Amino acid sequence: AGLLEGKRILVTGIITDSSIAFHIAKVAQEAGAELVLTGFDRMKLIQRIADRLPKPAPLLELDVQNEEHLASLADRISGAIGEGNKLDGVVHSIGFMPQTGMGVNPFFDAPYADVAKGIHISAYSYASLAKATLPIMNEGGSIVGMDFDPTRAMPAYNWMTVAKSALESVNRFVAREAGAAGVRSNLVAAGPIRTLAMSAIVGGALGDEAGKQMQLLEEGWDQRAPIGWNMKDPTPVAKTVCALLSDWMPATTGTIIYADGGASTQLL
Amino acid sequence: AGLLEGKRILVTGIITDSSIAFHIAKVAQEAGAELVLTGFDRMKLIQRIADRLPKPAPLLELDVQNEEHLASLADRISGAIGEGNKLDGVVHSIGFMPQTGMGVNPFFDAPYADVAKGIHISAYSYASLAKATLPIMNEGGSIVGMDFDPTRAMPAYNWMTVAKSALESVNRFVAREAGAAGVRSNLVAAGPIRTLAMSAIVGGALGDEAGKQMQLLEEGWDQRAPIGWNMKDPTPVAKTVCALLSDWMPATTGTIIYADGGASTQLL
Amino acid sequence: AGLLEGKRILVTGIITDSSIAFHIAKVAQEAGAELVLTGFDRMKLIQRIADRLPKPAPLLELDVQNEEHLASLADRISGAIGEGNKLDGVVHSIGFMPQTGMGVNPFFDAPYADVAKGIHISAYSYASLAKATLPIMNEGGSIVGMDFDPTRAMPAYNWMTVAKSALESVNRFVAREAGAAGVRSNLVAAGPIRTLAMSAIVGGALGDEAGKQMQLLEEGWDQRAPIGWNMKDPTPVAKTVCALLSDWMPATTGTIIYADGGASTQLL
Amino acid sequence: AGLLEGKRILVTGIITDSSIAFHIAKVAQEAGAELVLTGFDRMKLIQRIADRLPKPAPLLELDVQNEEHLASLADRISGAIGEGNKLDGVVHSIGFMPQTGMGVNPFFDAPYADVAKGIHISAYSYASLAKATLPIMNEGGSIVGMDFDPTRAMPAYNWMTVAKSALESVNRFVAREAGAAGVRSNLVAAGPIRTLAMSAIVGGALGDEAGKQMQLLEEGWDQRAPIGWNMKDPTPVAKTVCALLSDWMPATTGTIIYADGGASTQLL
Ligand SMILES: NC(=O)c1ccc[n+]([C@@H]2O[C@H](COP(=O)([O-])OP(=O)(O)OC[C@H]3O[C@@H](n4cnc5c(N)ncnc54)[C@H](O)[C@@H]3O)[C@@H](O)[C@H]2O)c1
Ligand SMILES: NC(=O)c1ccc[n+]([C@@H]2O[C@H](COP(=O)([O-])OP(=O)(O)OC[C@H]3O[C@@H](n4cnc5c(N)ncnc54)[C@H](O)[C@@H]3O)[C@@H](O)[C@H]2O)c1
Ligand SMILES: NC(=O)c1ccc[n+]([C@@H]2O[C@H](COP(=O)([O-])OP(=O)(O)OC[C@H]3O[C@@H](n4cnc5c(N)ncnc54)[C@H](O)[C@@H]3O)[C@@H](O)[C@H]2O)c1
Ligand SMILES: NC(=O)c1ccc[n+]([C@@H]2O[C@H](COP(=O)([O-])OP(=O)(O)OC[C@H]3O[C@@H](n4cnc5c(N)ncnc54)[C@H](O)[C@@H]3O)[C@@H](O)[C@H]2O)c1
Ligand SMILES: CC1(C)CCC(Cc2cc(O)c(-c3ccccc3)c(=O)[nH]2)CC1
Ligand SMILES: CC1(C)CCC(Cc2cc(O)c(-c3ccccc3)c(=O)[nH]2)CC1
Ligand SMILES: CC1(C)CCC(Cc2cc(O)c(-c3ccccc3)c(=O)[nH]2)CC1
Ligand SMILES: CC1(C)CCC(Cc2cc(O)c(-c3ccccc3)c(=O)[nH]2)CC1
Ligand SMILES: [Cl-]
Ligand SMILES: [Cl-]
Ligand SMILES: [Cl-]
Ligand SMILES: [Cl-]
Ligand code: NA
Ligand code: NA
Ligand code: NA
Ligand code: NA
Repeated sequence: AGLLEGKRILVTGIITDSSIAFHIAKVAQEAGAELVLTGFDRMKLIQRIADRLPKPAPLLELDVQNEEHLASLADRISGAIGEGNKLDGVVHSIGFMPQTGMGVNPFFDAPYADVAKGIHISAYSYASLAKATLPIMNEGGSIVGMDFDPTRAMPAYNWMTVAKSALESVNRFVAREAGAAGVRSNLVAAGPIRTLAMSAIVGGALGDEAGKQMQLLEEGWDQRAPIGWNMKDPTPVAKTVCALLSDWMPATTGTIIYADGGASTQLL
Repeated sequence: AGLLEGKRILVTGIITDSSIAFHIAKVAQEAGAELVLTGFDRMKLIQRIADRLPKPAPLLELDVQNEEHLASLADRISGAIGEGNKLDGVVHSIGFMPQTGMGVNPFFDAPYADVAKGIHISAYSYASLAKATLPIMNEGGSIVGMDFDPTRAMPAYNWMTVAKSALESVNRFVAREAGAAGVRSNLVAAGPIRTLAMSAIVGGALGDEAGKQMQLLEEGWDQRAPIGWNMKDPTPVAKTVCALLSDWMPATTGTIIYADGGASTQLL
Repeated sequence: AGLLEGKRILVTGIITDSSIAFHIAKVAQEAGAELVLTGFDRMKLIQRIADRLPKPAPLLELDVQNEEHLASLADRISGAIGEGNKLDGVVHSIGFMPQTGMGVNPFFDAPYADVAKGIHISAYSYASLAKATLPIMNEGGSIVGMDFDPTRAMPAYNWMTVAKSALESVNRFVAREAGAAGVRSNLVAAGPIRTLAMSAIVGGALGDEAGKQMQLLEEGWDQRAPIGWNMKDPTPVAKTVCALLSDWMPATTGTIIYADGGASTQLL
Repeated sequence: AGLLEGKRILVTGIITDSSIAFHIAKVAQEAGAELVLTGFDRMKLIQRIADRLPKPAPLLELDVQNEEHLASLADRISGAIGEGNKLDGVVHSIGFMPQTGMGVNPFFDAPYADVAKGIHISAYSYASLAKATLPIMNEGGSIVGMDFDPTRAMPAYNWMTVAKSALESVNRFVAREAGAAGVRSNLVAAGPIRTLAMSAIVGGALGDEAGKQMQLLEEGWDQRAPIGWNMKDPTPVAKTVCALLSDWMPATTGTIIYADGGASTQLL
């Protein structure tokens, strides 16, 4: 009798247990969903993390830059869930930008090969993921991507901002294409979440002045947010993704839902 | 064991059973909610309508232009549900614009007294409703208003578009004020819904060319919408409102969720 | 041989020489324009101010809440400039919100009569000004309003933010109606400008903490702005308004041009 | 005594005399500007087109995908205008997407190498162009890019929409970086312009149904536009770019100005 009871959902993007996708996975299972997970590169590390989830789930290798991985993905998912079953949700929780395109490096100093890799992984793969999973998706199903509001420029985020702007545009076209199968596509735009990478920045991995500066951008996010914002708590985000994966927003597609405490809606 | 299990929700705006709020009410009860209804003016007609809902609920009179009605609302809800029980959600489903400000009358020809009445009922009252209900709202509660995407000008809607632009602005401030009580505020932007008033326009009550033109605007909304749009089916909208009333979007506030088939995200 | 050479332009909203419209007027005359000025209430104070402009211009009384003033405006401009000469531009530089709706008063505590007066003067009057002036406007003419970016809620501005959200909506409809006469309509969204009223706030007329807070909001606007922002310098805003009055943006209408140093495009 | 009198302006993007950059060049020279042109690939064809301009101008080869071309660009511009002179404007009028990413090809069927080439040329090069010309730009100077409103998905434009969404994001970061030199950056979002490529589509180069369909998207653009839209007339666009290159919008940066007849501001 759970929100996602009986739903079969692909969840990409787990690498640690601070991963947003880890908590999407956890909440989805606690809501009654059966999952199929995917991981990139460190497959053994990903299996160990995934065993900490409430329930076991099949894990599949997927490098979104790998054409062969994508071509076979739907075949491998179907064997996972059964030749006759189909997915009801797909969670895109994948991002990447080399340190030349995001960090202390000047914005003009990022070579395009690096930016191009970052946009491939972070934006284009939303479309290629949808292309690879839509043939085995049910009608009324739901594809959800993870966003960080790129409406305005900001320090450090740099070319990852540009990738997110691209991802928002891709989402609207995925919505169009998925719509013919009866499948919705949306993004969830989250506030900052303290992953292990994000702590490293507080710890100084890009400079000590930055750790303070970001620690104060986070305090400013909490100040702007009318209901506050706790960056150590990804659970609100995970619940929002499950909201989109459920049957309760059945006419919403091509859009961005903000799970950020309202901070985007307040000037200061 | 439902989405709004045990939640208490004020629902405003029922006048017919084609009313959007009627279907919000019906879906919310089927999802486990217990309601307090409000109605305006034709109180006996509204009780007749309310008797057709899945479950009984108290009906309170509320003219949002009436300061006395508003001042006493929290006390009268309290007497209905008990001065120890609190509200979990509030649904604003109220709009009005005189015929001078919306329809076939030239845009420049609407007198301000008419526009001001329209904006009072349609936008300001989202703030005065929230002010009158927040004292008896629980933490984590949810306030929801009905919107019609006014980002772009359009024929006929005229000053109601301006009232909706005003309402979107009010919602962000309500979000700020409600946030201190741990209460979220959002709007749902619905596509066209065939109410009795809307059928009158197709039936010609504003010119025969407009009924055709209207009938073709609806077919183009269904064409733009990647997953389609059925204007005779308010249920998708009602479900989305309940999605926002639930506990599954706990970090979302001050925003607009589009329940329009995705039509606003597609140019053509 | 200047930007507005030979153009005739109504300029509203002069009350002091710190008024934005005073600098619009001064720049427009230096660019070659010939003006008709309007003023409200303190007519003798405004003539004293108008005498300080580079060139003489007629002053007409205009209370935008006064239907008689508006009905006669085109005739009175005609008598000023000649019933065979037409206007080339109209500058709306008018705003007002009672202290209950903007400042230190709680957002929920503004009575609607006060909000309605504020929206009448600040937003509706952009439509009624345009309706009263278009009969005597030339093809290719330009109507320009002053805006303050209300996309996001913010402290103090409160119901004036809502009036500005309303004004942006009105501008798109004015654009539609003016378009049949070959007349453009746009808004300029300016950053904070130090008027006499604005200095009063820094000087403490709404609390000492607010003056500091205000003084720091201005320093953060200058920090966000990639090219900086000098709130003691209205000249950039006046130039932008003239840019829109000229013939160099002949396909731009219904939009908002940001004269804010770029601060609205940067998150921090 | 022209709008751009004495200004030195780099203009990229001429390939035919229907090129938007051709008309930007023409209007700029007619406004009193001295130019430096750049061309890609068919250098001899570009020289012949450029000789039809009102005044001669130095032409320089520039392939924005060519690191050596970019590194030397400022050296070659300086030799062109004089070792001691500097640019006052830079016009980015460059776009490209392979036929896999824009046209009749399904959206999901575009390989990333093609999308990546299109985003390199169409979006990233706005940043690399600015990086290569800013060292020789004066304070108060202006960089202008050409945009096509990608806020909503649309048929055919497909991955070029995504590139434009990326370009809008890049523009805001270029505004940030250029701001430290005192240089503004903006985009002009134009309505459809009948280039030779665009006529080919009307002529059937991608299918006859499309030629009618686009011919009717253009008639719909003219209908939405409150002041109309003439796609055979790029002069309004060119004038708008010159508006941004002038001294008259000196506090505008990071933004998009719409030269589209107002069509983006109207729903229908
Ligand atoms: N952390 C935040 O504050 C925050 C805020 C808003 C949005 N987001 C977004 O949420 C998503 C998840 O990021 P996160 O913060 O959980 O960090 P994360 O490092 O835990 O997750 C990113 C994931 O991307 C995967 N990935 C990278 N390259 C890949 C490839 N070639 N193929 C397949 N997978 C690949 C990694 O394996 C990893 O699991 C990203 O899209 C990110 O942009 C994060
Ligand atoms: N019908 C649509 O196509 C559509 C689309 C999008 C949004 N909406 C919005 O949905 C909401 C509900 O409208 P609807 O379409 O269900 O029509 P409706 O006529 O059924 O509901 C509007 C309600 O507002 C009430 N109301 C009017 N004046 C009032 C006052 N002074 N005090 C209190 N209540 C008052 C009426 O009694 C009525 O119940 C409105 O806000 C409307 O703008 C409607
Ligand atoms: N000052 C800023 O920081 C700032 C920033 C952005 C936008 N703006 C806008 O610029 C415009 C000009 O304001 P300002 O800052 O120059 O202040 P101001 O006080 O100098 O100008 C406002 C004008 O509105 C006039 N006005 C008020 N009620 C009127 C009525 N009933 N009829 C006619 N005119 C009436 C006043 O006489 C005054 O001349 C306003 O629309 C304001 O909201 C101001
Ligand atoms: N034509 C329209 O309807 C329209 C509408 C809005 C925006 N725009 C934009 O206006 C700009 C100009 O396009 P146009 O319509 O004038 O067409 P066009 O073909 O005349 O111009 C595009 C230019 O890009 C250049 N280019 C391509 N690859 C290049 C590279 N590697 N290095 C350098 N230059 C390269 C070509 O040489 C050409 O001059 C583009 O950015 C386009 O997206 C066009
Ligand atoms: C300094 C800065 C603006 C603070 C907020 C964070 C939020 C954030 C977004 C984001 O997309 C990511 C991310 C990017 C790529 C791969 C994995 C994760 C992140 O770590 N953090 C981005 C950086
Ligand atoms: C011609 C037009 C654009 C067709 C679509 C409709 C949608 C719509 C919105 C709306 O707010 C209402 C509405 C307004 C006031 C009170 C009750 C309902 C409506 O009836 N219809 C609005 C008019
Ligand atoms: C605290 C706050 C955000 C600082 C910036 C200012 C900018 C501003 C806008 C504005 O519309 C006005 C204004 C309003 C009504 C009449 C005349 C002028 C203003 O004074 N100041 C608005 C208030
Ligand atoms: C069918 C469609 C939406 C009609 C409108 C046009 C407008 C348009 C934009 C545009 O960026 C271009 C373009 C793209 C790449 C290189 C050169 C030019 C174009 O030709 N035409 C784009 C295609
Ligand atoms: Cl590969
Ligand atoms: Cl009353
Ligand atoms: Cl009156
Ligand atoms: Cl190279
Ligand atoms: Na806060
Ligand atoms: Na459709
Ligand atoms: Na700055
Ligand atoms: Na038209």
